Parts: sequence; C-alpha cells; structure tokens
Amino acid sequence: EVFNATRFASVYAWNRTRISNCVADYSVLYNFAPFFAFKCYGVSPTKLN
Amino acid sequence: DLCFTNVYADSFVIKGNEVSQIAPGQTGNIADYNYKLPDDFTGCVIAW
Ligand SMILES: *[C@@H]1O[C@H](CO)[C@@H](O[C@@H]2O[C@H](CO)[C@@H](O)[C@H](O)[C@@H]2O)[C@H](O)[C@H]1NC(C)=O
Ligand SMILES: *[C@@H]1O[C@H](CO)[C@@H](O)[C@H](O)[C@H]1NC(C)=O
Repeated sequence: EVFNATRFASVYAWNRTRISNCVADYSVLYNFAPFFAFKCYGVSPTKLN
Repeated sequence: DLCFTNVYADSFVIKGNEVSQIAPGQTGNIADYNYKLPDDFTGCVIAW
C-alpha cells in the first residue's frame, strides 16, 4: 500500500507512515519497482529479512 | 605491464541497468540467480 500509492506527496511536505506488528519480507518491494538506487546505509539490502 | 596465470572471459548480453547491477557484492534478479561475481573479484567488466 505504500508502493501501490498514486499521490506520493511533494518533498516540501513529505508523507511519513509507520509500519509495525507484521512480517517484513522485502521481495515485494524488490519486485514492485524497477530499482535504480538501493543505497542502504544502516543495513545491507541482501540479508535484510 | 602484468603477468596473469589464467584469464577467464565470460560473455553475455544484458539490459542497461543490469550493467551497473554487475559488480562484486551486489544484488538483483540477475546478480542473485543468474550471475554473481566473487566478493574478492580480481578483474573487471566491459560493456559496450
Ligand atoms: C500517506 O500515504 C498513506 C498511504 O497508505 C496514507 O495512509 C492511508 O491514509 C488513509 C487516509 O488518507 C487512511 O484511510 C488509510 O487507512 C491509510 O492509513 C496516509 O494517510 C498518507 N499521509 C498523508 C499525510 O498524506
Ligand atoms: C498498484 O500497482 C499495480 C502494478 O504496479 C498497478 O497496476 C495499479 O494501478 C496500482 N494501484 C494504484 C491504486 O495505483
């Protein structure tokens, strides 16, 4: 629902949402976007689950 | 100015972004299930 959205707000008023109490499997974000930049800093995307 | 023991040439035609996908310690649909480079890769990639 956060990558299926249609009206990602502008940078001047960025929309922030909270995710909790669920199972995070990032294959969905991997296959939901033709990725151009995945520069993670705190945690490597590879073993992220 | 170098001497190499053995030299390997792996050839494959791919998309454009996957060229940047090809690098040691990377990830992607091609980098994870099609062609993963060694972490200590001693060599390089040529893309034209
Ligand atoms: C940021 O984008 C979110 C996309 O899911 C919005 O969450 C939804 O908001 C609707 C109301 O607009 C809720 O009914 C729904 O349950 C869900 O929480 C979120 O509102 C939005 N935030 C801003 C500030 O635009
Ligand atoms: C959600 O994503 C799918 C595929 O990317 C797309 O067809 C659909 O229109 C999207 N939904 C919304 C509400 O944009």
